[PDB]
Amino acid sequence: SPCISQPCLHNGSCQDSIWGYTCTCSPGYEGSNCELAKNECHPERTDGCQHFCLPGQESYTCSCAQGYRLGEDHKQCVPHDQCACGVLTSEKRAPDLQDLPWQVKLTNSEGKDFCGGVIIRENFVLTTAKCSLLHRNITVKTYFNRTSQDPLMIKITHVHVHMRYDADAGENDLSLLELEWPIQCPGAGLPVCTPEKDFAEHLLIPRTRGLLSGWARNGTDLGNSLTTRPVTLVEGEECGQVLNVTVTTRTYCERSSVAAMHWMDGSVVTREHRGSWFLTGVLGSQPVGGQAHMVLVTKVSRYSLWFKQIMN
Amino acid sequence: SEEEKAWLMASRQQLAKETSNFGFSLLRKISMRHDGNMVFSPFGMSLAMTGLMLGATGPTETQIKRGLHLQALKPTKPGLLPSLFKGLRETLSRNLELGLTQGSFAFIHKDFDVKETFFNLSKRYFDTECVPMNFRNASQAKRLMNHYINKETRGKIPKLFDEINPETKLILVDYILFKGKWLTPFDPVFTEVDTFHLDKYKTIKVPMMYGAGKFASTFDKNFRCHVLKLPYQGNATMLVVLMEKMGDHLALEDYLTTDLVETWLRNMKTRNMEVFFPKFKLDQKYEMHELLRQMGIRRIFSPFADLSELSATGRNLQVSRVLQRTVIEVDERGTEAVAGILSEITAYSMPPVIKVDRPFHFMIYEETSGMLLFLGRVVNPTLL
Ligand SMILES: *[C@@H]1O[C@H](CO)[C@@H](O)[C@H](O)[C@H]1NC(C)=O
Ligand SMILES: *[C@@H]1O[C@H](CO)[C@@H](O)[C@H](O)[C@H]1NC(C)=O
Ligand SMILES: *[C@@H]1O[C@H](CO)[C@@H](O)[C@H](O)[C@H]1NC(C)=O
Ligand SMILES: *[C@@H]1O[C@H](CO)[C@@H](O)[C@H](O)[C@H]1NC(C)=O
Ligand SMILES: *[C@@H]1O[C@H](CO)[C@@H](O)[C@H](O)[C@H]1NC(C)=O
Ligand SMILES: *[C@@H]1O[C@H](CO)[C@@H](O)[C@H](O)[C@H]1NC(C)=O
Repeated sequence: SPCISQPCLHNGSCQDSIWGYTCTCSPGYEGSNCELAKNECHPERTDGCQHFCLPGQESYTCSCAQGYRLGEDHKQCVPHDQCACGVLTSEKRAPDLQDLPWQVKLTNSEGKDFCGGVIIRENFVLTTAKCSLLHRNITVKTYFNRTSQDPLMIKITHVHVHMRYDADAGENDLSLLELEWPIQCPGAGLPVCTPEKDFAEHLLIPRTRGLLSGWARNGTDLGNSLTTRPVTLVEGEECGQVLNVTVTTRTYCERSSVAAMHWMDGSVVTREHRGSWFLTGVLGSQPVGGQAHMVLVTKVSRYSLWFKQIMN
Repeated sequence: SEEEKAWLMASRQQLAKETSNFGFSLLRKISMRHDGNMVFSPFGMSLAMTGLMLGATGPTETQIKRGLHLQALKPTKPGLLPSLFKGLRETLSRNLELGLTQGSFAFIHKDFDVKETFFNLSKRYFDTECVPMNFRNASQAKRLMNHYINKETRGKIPKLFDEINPETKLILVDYILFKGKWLTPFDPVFTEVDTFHLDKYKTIKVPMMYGAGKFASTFDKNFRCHVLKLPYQGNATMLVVLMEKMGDHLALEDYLTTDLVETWLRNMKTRNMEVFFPKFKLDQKYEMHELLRQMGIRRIFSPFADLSELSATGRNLQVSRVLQRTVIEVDERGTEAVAGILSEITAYSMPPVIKVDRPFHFMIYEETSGMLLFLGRVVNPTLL
């Protein structure tokens, strides 16, 4: 022991400590094993960027999410707006308690709740296209930090339905909802983070669990009981047969073994990374082979441009 | 009639604009099925389908016309095809400067009537020798076809087919191969193995051609991408679309319209610049009918299709398969036997640079007609 594994590749200077080892990789490298490079981006890099990374020529570069700025660190993401998808210091497991700021319900001409949605920005709410289209007087309703008696009501000025949406093909089932007034954050609520494609598909979805926040329908206990649930990626291959469905390149699958019909469509999956939550999926009309434990989500990481174009 | 010709001239352009929009719809349906390298011919695809739209009637024929984004053309009967079938001629005929192996086949069942009408009239337009086959002796049928093609293609396409259902009414193939002569070939002294980011987290090493001098380009500040014109010989051109460093190329596909392409074709500005471009070679076959179904063209691939005009014999005649094989290669010399020579006179050491080291889209159109020959996407220069 211990420098026997030769664990230091790429000219790694093995400093044999007494209980573990250490390395001093050949110039232009890093890591406890030297498997990294200041050249590219590796998912394993712990001391890397807090949010988004860009493989550079010499070293890599760090970008930040909506509402953040980089500290003098050039790697850190100091939140300052303030509207930046940070879940208050609050742990929630078996007791979901409906206390996440970005979740939202949709009502029509009467108190009827028919769909869910997510705050994407102070004045925009994301949801499925199918839902956005079955009523012409949609209103946004949030209970975050509010007496259950009266919720927060906001009228929907205009609904931007994705331009490549085909209901038949069930593809691009997504809409953006323009709020009459901005959400008074962080009090009234708070937008969730929207991730860059590569980041979201290389270190988020494959490498960590997410939780599926929504509501079951059509039923409840005469109230708004937001029920969450851990989920993991299902390899599209298997997912194919298991649901008797063809997985396009803008959808993926999740599973939990809790046999709950997350009927509410605006239900969404999210994953957190270094203390920030990222919208990873939006729950289409997952069907019909249920098999309720496995779910079919719309890959939000793909519609990054569509957001910027519409919301600016 | 001289009446017809007067029309065909104004309809040249409208037809080109429309099958480019048809081409971008196709590209999108394909992009739904995978993220890898992609390449196909919008033009060869419309040309082929249009031939069928001839032998079709009513609901069938009508649906094809709409599906090809050109129900707006309101002509007399077959004139619609001569546009496409004769555009095919002008390209393979007097134009040797480019490519351009191209052709199609209609391997039909050995019992269809095929009157002396749409058989000679269609041969006058399509010029695609139909070939009655023994889809019963499936094993024999495969060999024959692969051979027929292995011939008219000159070994370029070896064995196109793998299987064949015993009950195959009609199969339709279309191939197109291309590699041209650069207007300004790249200096092989300068091509070096360089870094190519297959994506932000994975990268590889690929041969990177280098070229300097005058190029026409433009940067769309809205979607934030570079557009670069690489001129071939024979008035064919290649548009290279390269998103800024952060943004993803897959997003841009949703926004590709003929209007966009031409709006930044006009904002083109020719100037001195350096360009790094990766060698590659895409070869792909698509079962187009499966895709053209998802796009709305369904009836002509289904039992109740009306090919009555083609072959009145009524059992269950219908296009069974449509498949396009297309190949395109890009080194620094092309079809020329020697490559190019770089001489530096601009003169400066600070001209704009443009490295194609991320995935990108490329289009290949004939500057003359504006017709889209090749719609493609290169995510991994190493395979294909
Ligand atoms: C570093 O690795 C190379 C691999 O070729 C090896 O030849 C060399 O001996 C190593 N250098 C040192 C200082 O051990
Ligand atoms: C629709 O929404 C408005 C508020 O914008 C509300 O006053 C009205 O009661 C609703 N009903 C209908 C049917 O429009
Ligand atoms: C509302 O939000 C404020 C600020 O977070 C908090 O102090 C208060 O307790 C919350 N309660 C209600 C019912 O609004
Ligand atoms: C779809 O699922 C059903 C389940 O009974 C199966 O019969 C059918 O073959 C499937 N279609 C496929 C796999 O394309
Ligand atoms: C198929 O039919 C042809 C008819 O010429 C015959 O020569 C050939 O042997 C047959 N193939 C097989 C596998 O028997
Ligand atoms: C054709 O292509 C050549 C390429 O040198 C170009 O100079 C010319 O303007 C184009 N025009 C016509 C009508 O051929």
